[PDB]
Amino acid sequence: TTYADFIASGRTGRRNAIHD
Amino acid sequence: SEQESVKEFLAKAKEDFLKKWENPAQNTAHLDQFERIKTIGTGSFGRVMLVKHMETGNHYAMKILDKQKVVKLKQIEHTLNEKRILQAVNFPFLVKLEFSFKDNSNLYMVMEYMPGGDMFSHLRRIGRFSEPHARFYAAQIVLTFEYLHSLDLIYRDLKPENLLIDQQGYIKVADFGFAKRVKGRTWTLCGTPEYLAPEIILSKGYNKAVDWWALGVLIYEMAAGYPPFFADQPIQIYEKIVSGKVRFPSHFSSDLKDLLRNLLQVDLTKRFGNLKNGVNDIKNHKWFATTDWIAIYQRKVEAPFIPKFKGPGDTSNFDDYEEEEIRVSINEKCGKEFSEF
Ligand SMILES: C[C@@H](N)[C@H]1CC[C@H](C(=O)Nc2ccncc2)CC1
Repeated sequence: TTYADFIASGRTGRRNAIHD
Repeated sequence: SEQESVKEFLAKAKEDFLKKWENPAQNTAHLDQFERIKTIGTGSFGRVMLVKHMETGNHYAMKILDKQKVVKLKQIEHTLNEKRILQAVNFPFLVKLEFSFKDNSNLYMVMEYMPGGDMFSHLRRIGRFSEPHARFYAAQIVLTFEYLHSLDLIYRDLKPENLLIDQQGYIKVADFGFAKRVKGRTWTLCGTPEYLAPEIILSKGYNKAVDWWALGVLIYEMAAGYPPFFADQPIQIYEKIVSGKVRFPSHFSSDLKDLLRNLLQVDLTKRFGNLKNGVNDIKNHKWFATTDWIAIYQRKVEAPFIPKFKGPGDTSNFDDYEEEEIRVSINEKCGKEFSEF
C-alpha cells in the first residue's frame, strides 16, 4: 500500500528545510 | 457583507502591523532573566529551549541562533526578516514573540510555550486525521494566510512540524525563518522539499501562491497520513511535483479531491488563492461549507483533539536532544550584520 511504502521510507521523521 | 467586515478587519490589522514594522521592538530582555530547562528542538537553523522567566515564573520557548553559524549559512537577511516580522504581527494562530535580544555570540527570540507539541508528532502517531479534523486545522491556516498575505508577507515553510497545538486544541504557526515582506516576485530557493511549489523547484520567481500550494500539501498529508509527493531523496520528490500528476486515497471525499486539485494546481492562472477572487475561492469551496469562519477566528468551535495537560513546564510531548552549552564569547561577533536585531 501507499501508507506501507511511506512508513518504510527514510522520510517519516521531521523534515529539514532546504536552501541554495 | 462578510467580505466587507473582513476588509475592515484587515485595514485595522495593517495599520497595527505597519507601526511595529517601521519601528521594531528591540533588546527587551536578557539571557540571565531565564532559567534553562530543556532543549525541545534542534537543527541547522538553531535550537529551541524550554526556559522559565524568574520575575514572572512563566514558561517560554527560547530560540537561540549562533550569529557565526547564521553568517556561514547565508541566513543573515532571513534572520532579520524573521525577527522584524514576528515582532510586528498579531493574530490568534501565530505564535507570539514575547522578547528578543542578543549578546556577543547569539541571537535569542523568546516565544510563548506550547506544551502540547507539534502537529507532526500527533499526525504520525495517530496515522491520519478525519476530514472534519483536518478541516478544522486547515481553516486556521486559511485565515492565517489571509492575514499574512494582506500584510505582503509570504510564509514559505508550511508543514506539520511548524504547527504547534495549544491547550484549547487550536494551532499556532511558529518558525518565521523564511517569511518575507515582498510586494512583487521573489526568487529565493527555500522551503521543505515535500511542500515546494513547482515554480520554486524550476527556479522561476514566485509569489504568495506558493503558500496556497503548500496548503494543499498540508491538507493532503493531514487527511491521507502521508504527503502527495514522497520518495527517499529530494530530487525524486521534485520529479513527482513537477510531473503534474497526483493520486488521492479512495477514502478522500469527492469535495476534498476537488479542493486539492485546485490547490495543487501547477498552472498559476488556475490555482486557488491566486485568482481575482483570492481567498474566497477557498473559503466558499464546498469542502469548507460547514466551516463557520468567524467562530474559528474566535476559538468557539469545539476542537477535535485537546492534548494532555501535564503541567505548565512539562516536556513529554517533545523528543530528547543532546544538551549543549550556551556559550557567550567575551568578544562581539558580527555586530554590524545584526545591528538591527
Ligand atoms: C522544525 C523547525 N522549523 C522548528 C519548528 C518550531 C519549533 C518551535 O518553535 N517549537 C515551540 C515553540 C513554542 N512553544 C513550544 C514549542 C522549533 C523547530
